[PDB]
Amino acid sequence: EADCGLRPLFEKKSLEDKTERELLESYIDGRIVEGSDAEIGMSPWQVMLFRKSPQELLCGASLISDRWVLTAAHCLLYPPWDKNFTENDLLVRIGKHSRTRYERNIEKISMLEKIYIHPRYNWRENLDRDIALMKLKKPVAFSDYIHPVCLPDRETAASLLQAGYKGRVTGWGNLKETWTANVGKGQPSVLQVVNLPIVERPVCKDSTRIRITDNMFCAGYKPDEGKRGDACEGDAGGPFVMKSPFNNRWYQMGIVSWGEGCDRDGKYGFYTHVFRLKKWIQKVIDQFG
Repeated sequence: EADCGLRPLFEKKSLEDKTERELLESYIDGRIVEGSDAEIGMSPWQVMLFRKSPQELLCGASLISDRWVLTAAHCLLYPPWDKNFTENDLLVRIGKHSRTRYERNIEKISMLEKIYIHPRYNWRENLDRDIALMKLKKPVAFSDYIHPVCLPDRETAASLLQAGYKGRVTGWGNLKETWTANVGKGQPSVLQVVNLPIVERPVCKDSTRIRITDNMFCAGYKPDEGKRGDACEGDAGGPFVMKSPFNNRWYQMGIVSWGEGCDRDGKYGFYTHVFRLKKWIQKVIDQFG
């Protein structure tokens, strides 16, 4: 993807968003509250996986080219919950900021041609290879609000995905909505952004009963600080992104995965490691586009 990861309303316009410098510096402020309303056009690869009937937000996703959308497999297929969505059940909504308003002349609604789930996706013993691709029926036109994210290459994967570096999750709080014990305050009105540090793998593992496979990584703050920046702000299947200081581009390093730990503890988010599964992603795009 030639133009990926450069945002029309930011990089292309010589503007920076309110916290990208903090990401690039790996800076963790002493402040408590990290989550906030996203700025317009800040995440133009953001996608809503929407149910046709009844009309509801199912999951998040990301735009990786004019015909391809990336998401988590469990958003589409989870047999223990009698979950199996077919192409005809779903729509994708691209270019959105408002959670609920139809954003006429800004958002685009696309139909699905075909769903592809990782052949080695596992839900039986534990969740693993939690990744899926969706091919759109028609190419989406890019705009100021609609633009694809980059996927990492080998060297970008190794240099960016390190403990203590900071990434970013954006979404409409679908993870919290799915997994919350109690609906306190509702879902957010507007796309949300939170920056989160990558966590050391042994620290992740000791925090949870859920198995952290090698195809997963984790991000978030130590329970110690009373921080109100939370992974739950993202949507299952949505993007975890990092900006490269090498080429100024945004790369999707992770996919928001299983959210069972979005009760209380201040707990780490789990993400599918995108580069580890890239051989499959690239094969599908290259062969079945």
